[PDB]
Amino acid sequence: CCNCSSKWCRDHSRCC
Repeated sequence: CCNCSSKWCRDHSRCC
């Protein structure tokens, strides 16, 4: 789950 606008997913995403 790579999200740039979403902060929630961002926490579990390195891409963003």
